[PDB]
Formats: sequence, structure tokens, C-alpha cells
Amino acid sequence: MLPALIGISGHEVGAEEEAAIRRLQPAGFILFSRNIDSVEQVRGLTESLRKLCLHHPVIAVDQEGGRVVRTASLGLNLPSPASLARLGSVGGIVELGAVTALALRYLGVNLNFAPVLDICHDPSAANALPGRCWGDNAQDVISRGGVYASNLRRGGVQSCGKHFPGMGRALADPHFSLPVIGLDERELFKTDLLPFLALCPALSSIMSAHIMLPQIDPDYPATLSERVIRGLLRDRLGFRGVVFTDDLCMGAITTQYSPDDAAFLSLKAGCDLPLICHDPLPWLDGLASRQESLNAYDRWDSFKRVEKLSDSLCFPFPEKASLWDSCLRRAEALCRLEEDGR
Ligand SMILES: [Cl-]
Ligand SMILES: [Cl-]
Ligand SMILES: [Cl-]
Ligand SMILES: [Cl-]
Ligand SMILES: [Cl-]
Ligand SMILES: [Mg+2]
Ligand SMILES: [Mg+2]
Repeated sequence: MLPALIGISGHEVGAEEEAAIRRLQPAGFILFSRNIDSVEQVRGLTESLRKLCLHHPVIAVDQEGGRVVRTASLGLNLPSPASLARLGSVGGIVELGAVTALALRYLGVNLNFAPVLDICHDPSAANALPGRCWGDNAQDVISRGGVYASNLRRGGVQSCGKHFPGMGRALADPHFSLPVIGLDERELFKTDLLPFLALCPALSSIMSAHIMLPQIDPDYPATLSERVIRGLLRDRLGFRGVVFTDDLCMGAITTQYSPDDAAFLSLKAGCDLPLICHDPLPWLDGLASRQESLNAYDRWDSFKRVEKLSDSLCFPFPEKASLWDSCLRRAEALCRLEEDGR
């Protein structure tokens, strides 16, 4: 099993991808809008991915709501987390989790890269994609994100808290290539790290971002730092689940490492499943070869975490048109609940 999630180019698995999957057996896949055109087409894609894998593959997506939604071609839209936070509706948060879980399960998706546990500390901070945050302080994020994660998992879809160690505090720094968090660790555990600690039972996994924590490790970003991942995340935060990396194929991380070297470094640092989202095939064989150079006990530890995640994955609902109709109906009413509250 290749320890990574890889992306898929289109509506069906192509010839190069299928050959690489059979040969290398990636732990799973991440889907984007380019993979999602119709219900029948998506269920066929996820069925193909499961059939090509000996293990039960992670099949993941970023179905957050608002501007991070991958199902527009199906007519399935969802309100943003921030809008449901402004609405103050507790039932609306429950329903976002319940409806997301129901719809992803009908599509054969088994993991959702949510909740975002980043804190929107000031309404003046970075808003590249606005509306992704559940609140402006740790306690509101924990309450709202915890209700969300509970009802996503109640519906059988695995959750992922992101982005460790907390993007709300990350700032540009002309002394570094990547965003930087200069906070002391003690202050971090009182604020941006607190949602990850408080929600460990509700988080199937955690995704780490390519952020510099210079007071902990000034040479490697969090995803590639043994001191951040094994020290801060595993030892002091105590998280025992699967750790994903943010995409290694786009962004400033690519100006310093190619994706194959980056993925290997993240495994060595203690991550379990690096993300190779876009044009992954050139990078996989170098990773599969380098991975035999990892500490065998660390590899065994990571494999048991991935195997535990794999055993918790759910299979798609049996075909039933009225079930999908209810997904659309409930998704639409959820958007209307929010619009009527503005
Ligand atoms: Cl292909
Ligand atoms: Cl459809
Ligand atoms: Cl919004
Ligand atoms: Cl806070
Ligand atoms: Cl844990
Ligand atoms: Mg369509
Ligand atoms: Mg399988």
C-alpha cells in the first residue's frame, strides 16, 4: 500500500491511473469538482476505486459548505460554516453534518476534510476563501465544529480537523517562504491548538498545513517537521489518529520541495498520508522506493493508524433514488434556512 492520497483527473479512472493504482495500491484518493458530474457517474467512479484496491481505500473530498463545495454539478449546494454561525441555529449545524454525511455516503465518499478548526481571530485577516471558519474564538469553534463533526460521523463519514496547528494565526513573513506562526506553544495550547485537543474523540483524522513554527522548528514547516508532528501533535497534543498533509502539488511548498521528496519527508516527520492531489503519477514511484528507507517501527505505527481508519470507512448506500432526492431537498432547505435568517 502506497502511503498517500492521490487525485484523479476526470469522471472515470484513466489508463495511466488504473495501471498505477493496481501496481502501487495507494491508501486512497481525494476528489475535486472535476471528478463530480452526475450521481450515477460519481457512484461509478468510487465503485471503480474500491474495486481497484485490495484494501478499503480512503475516498475523500472537501465538502465544507459555502465556497468549498464539490457537488455543484449535482445541484447540491450547502451554506458556509460562517453563515450558520452567524445564524446561531444549532439545528442548522446538526443538519449540515447530517446532510453532508448522507450525500457523501450515497456517492461512495467515506471521508470529509472537515471541520475547519481554524479560528477567524479578526474580521480583518486573510479571506482568500471567506466563510470557512466556525467562529472567532476557540470555544465557539469547539462548540460549533464539535456539533458538526459529531453528526458527520454519526452518519458514517469520517472527519478531519484542519489545519493543524491553526491557520487563523498564520501570517506572512518577509523572512520566510511559507506562512509563519510566531506564537509561543503555551499560548497556542490556550487558543489555536485548543480545538484540536478538545475534539480528539470527534476527529477521525487531522490535516497539517505547510506552516512554519519557528520557535519549535525553524528549518521545516509543520508537515515536514518531526518536532512539530511527533513532538507537538503526537506527544503533547496526544493525537493518535491519521495525520494528512495539505496538498504537496500546489502552493509555496512546491518552490522548496518536489512532491515525492515532500511526501517522504512528511512520512519521516510522522505524518501518515501525504496528499498528492494534482498530476500525481510522475511522483509515486520515487515515493514507493524511498519508503523502504523509513524506520520499520515508525512505518508499523503509521500503518496501524491507517489500517484503523480503513476499518472504520463506510460503504455507499444501496441505490435508491428517493434517498438522493431527500439529500437535495434537505440541502436546498438548509440554504433557505440561512437565506431567510439574513
Ligand atoms: Cl490516466
Ligand atoms: Cl445527478
Ligand atoms: Cl459566508
Ligand atoms: Cl481563542
Ligand atoms: Cl486521539
Ligand atoms: Mg450533472
Ligand atoms: Mg477495496
